[PDB]
Amino acid sequence: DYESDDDSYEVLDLTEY
Amino acid sequence: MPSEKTFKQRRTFEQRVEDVRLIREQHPTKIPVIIERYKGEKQLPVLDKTKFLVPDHVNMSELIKIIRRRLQLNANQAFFLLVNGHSMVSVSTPISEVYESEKDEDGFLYMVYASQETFG
Repeated sequence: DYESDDDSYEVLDLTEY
Repeated sequence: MPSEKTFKQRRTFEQRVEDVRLIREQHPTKIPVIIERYKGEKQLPVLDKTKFLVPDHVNMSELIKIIRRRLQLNANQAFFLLVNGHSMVSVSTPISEVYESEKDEDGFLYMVYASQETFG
């Protein structure tokens, strides 16, 4: 997880297909 | 940002332009979007998502579904995403087309969110 913060982030917090 | 106070306490306008520059460089397949609760009626909870990076091929209806679930809003609880301040809750469109339609001055898209589109 990461969600909303900084730089290399996965902000939608999911792996797309 | 989700554990801290309201989004401006984390990042300002020009620093969001730096976010657009960094994200367009590293992952251009994802779309830069900002999200904020409606200031006129703070009825929905302080689950402050602040922004999201949406894959080009996600539908606006699918974005609504993940964001409604991340805000913990059950089917009986009223919810709306207001793109550039106006509702698109019923629309099936891919997020890139919604983006190029409503993209603001420095390459980001805005979504205000609310329990109702206006109140005061």
